[PDB]
Amino acid sequence: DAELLVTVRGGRLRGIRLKTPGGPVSAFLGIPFAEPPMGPRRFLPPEPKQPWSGVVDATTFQSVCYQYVDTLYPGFEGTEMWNPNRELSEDCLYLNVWTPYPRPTSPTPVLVWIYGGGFYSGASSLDVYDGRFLVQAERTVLVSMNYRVGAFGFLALPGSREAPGNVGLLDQRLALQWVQENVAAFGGDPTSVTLFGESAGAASVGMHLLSPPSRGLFHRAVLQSGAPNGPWATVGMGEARRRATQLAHLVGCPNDTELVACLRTRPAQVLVNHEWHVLPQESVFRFSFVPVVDGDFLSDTPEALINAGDFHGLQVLVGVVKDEGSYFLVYGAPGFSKDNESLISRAEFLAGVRVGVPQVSDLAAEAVVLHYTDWLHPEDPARLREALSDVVGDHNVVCPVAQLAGRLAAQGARVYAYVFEHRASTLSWPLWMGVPHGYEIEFIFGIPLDPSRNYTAEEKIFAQRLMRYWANFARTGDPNEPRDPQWPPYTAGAQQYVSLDLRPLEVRRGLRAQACAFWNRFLPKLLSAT
Amino acid sequence: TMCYSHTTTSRAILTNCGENSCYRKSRRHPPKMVLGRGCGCPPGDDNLEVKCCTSPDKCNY
Ligand SMILES: *[C@@H]1O[C@H](CO[C@@H]2O[C@@H](C)[C@@H](O)[C@@H](O)[C@@H]2O)[C@@H](O[C@@H]2O[C@H](CO)[C@@H](O[C@@H]3O[C@H](CO)[C@@H](O)[C@H](O)[C@@H]3O)[C@H](O)[C@H]2NC(C)=O)[C@H](O)[C@H]1NC(C)=O
Ligand SMILES: *[C@@H]1O[C@H](CO)[C@@H](O)[C@H](O)[C@H]1NC(C)=O
Repeated sequence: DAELLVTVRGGRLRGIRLKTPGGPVSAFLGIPFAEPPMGPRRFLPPEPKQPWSGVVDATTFQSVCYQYVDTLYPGFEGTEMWNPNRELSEDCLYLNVWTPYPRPTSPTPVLVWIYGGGFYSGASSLDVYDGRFLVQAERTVLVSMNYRVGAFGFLALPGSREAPGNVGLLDQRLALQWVQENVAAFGGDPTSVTLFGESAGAASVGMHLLSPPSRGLFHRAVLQSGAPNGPWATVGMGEARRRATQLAHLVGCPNDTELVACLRTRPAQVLVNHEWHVLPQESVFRFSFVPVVDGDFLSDTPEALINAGDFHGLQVLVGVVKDEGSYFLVYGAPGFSKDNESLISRAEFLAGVRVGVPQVSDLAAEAVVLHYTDWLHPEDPARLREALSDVVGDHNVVCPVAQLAGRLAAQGARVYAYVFEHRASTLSWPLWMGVPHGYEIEFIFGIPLDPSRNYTAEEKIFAQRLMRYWANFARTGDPNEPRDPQWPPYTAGAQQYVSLDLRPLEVRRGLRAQACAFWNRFLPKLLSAT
Repeated sequence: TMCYSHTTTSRAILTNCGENSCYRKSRRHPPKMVLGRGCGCPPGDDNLEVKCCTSPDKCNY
């Protein structure tokens, strides 16, 4: 087709058409948007791709950004589905465009995907991130980029030009700029761009809301299971300098210029080998190189910006899965494994609290134990398992998200909030984990419509129902299917949200309201005094 | 013996360690990320925990 041929500012591309149950879609995979950040460019902000002669093969996905590969459970789908599915390279700055067939005539609203993976991992080519069903079912344009992770993306020596930090967020921003100047070529409207992301991806989205040079690049935000003000999401200049300096000692590196010049000579693998060493304490849901608060990309801490900010003109969609915490516990909490039901003792519970809430006084830990113990059933193993799941999930996800949603809604933004309560029938993680971190994604992209996968019929319907909610938000800033159950905005007072499962929309109140008061109001007062 | 094999940046494959032992390198303290699996029995450290074994197959999991 002449529809698989498109010209962008830098040259010509050759796409591929993709089959789906509802009809074909045109795909353009692995378009370069930056000069490859190797050699003397490692650690630097990205430079725009220079114009090319000829036709770029955009039929297949490009290299995954150099990263650690999670090998907790060899051969297990639950962990491997998140692993790199293409060879690793430092030359990894490529993006992907999905557009309807035939190409729309009126400019259609654009959806941009930013993946998560704790800023240490992730890739735009993972199966669970397939643009094809969403573009076919709702006729929007879908874009997704690769951005640098781990040390390559987030190692900072704050104040230096050789390693300023945050360069993976700058990768995201360069791709957004590319969208402004090229998305018309595919039928997309640059005046209607909605950012969406999960986990670190959602944290990323939130940081674009708080960094003015990004505000001209999009109009709406969806944050799934993540928030910039999460305790894992940012790090200070002090810590970031300590962590990068530790790493340089491990790989043998003697002046900030000399230090990075030395670092740039080390093979990528030698750097990944040492990434996990630099983590300060014992913890789950903590990662070595994350965005730094340096005064540049963020002019202050995410919390101070959220509190001060003006958000009139904004529509934001926020949400969380039913069991945010459970996935992470098997990474070190005593008694937890995916290979049994992890019916822990109370002694394990108390030890696990110290792990899922790093860096706090002994007093603060007793406060957590206080709030999360059922004193009618202080020793019941199943309940102690669910409770530590909640501790980790609340601290890291539900309560940062809830606080963000309340501050935005009170300061201009129009906010809609959900809890995703459906456990996928194909889920490979055990049942005690429930609906874990990142398991709403496969439905948002409508992966159940894929024939070669074993989803039920009600789930196919559910997925299409969800794709409609997300597409309605991108077009209008309102997920509501006009007209006739309705999804109300979230406000700080009434705190209304909706459950997303096979049953119809149900409206509830308070996103874990009692817990969030402990984490957001009381705990800070305690630590500020002890 | 048939044991798993991989680095920090490669997927886990099966290999024939034979009469040697196996190992599972991991971060000692949480998060206990696996950093390696292979043949032999190498020293660990403060941050690196090594677990050795001899049998049966796939024992370094
Ligand atoms: C549910 O699973 C957890 C994790 O165990 C893991 O899964 C099992 C199926 C086995 O394959 C285990 O090898 C695997 O680690 C069990 O918790 C673990 O229990 C064992 C003892 O039963 C602990 O080992 C001890 O460690 C202490 C020191 O901490 C030593 O003094 C002892 O000599 C002994 O080696 C192990 O630490 C622990 N794993 C951790 C750290 O989480 C749990 O027992 C199991 N529940 C069941 C059987 O229903
Ligand atoms: C679907 O289920 C069948 C059961 O026999 C299995 O053979 C096949 O591999 C499954 N496909 C998946 C997991 O997508």
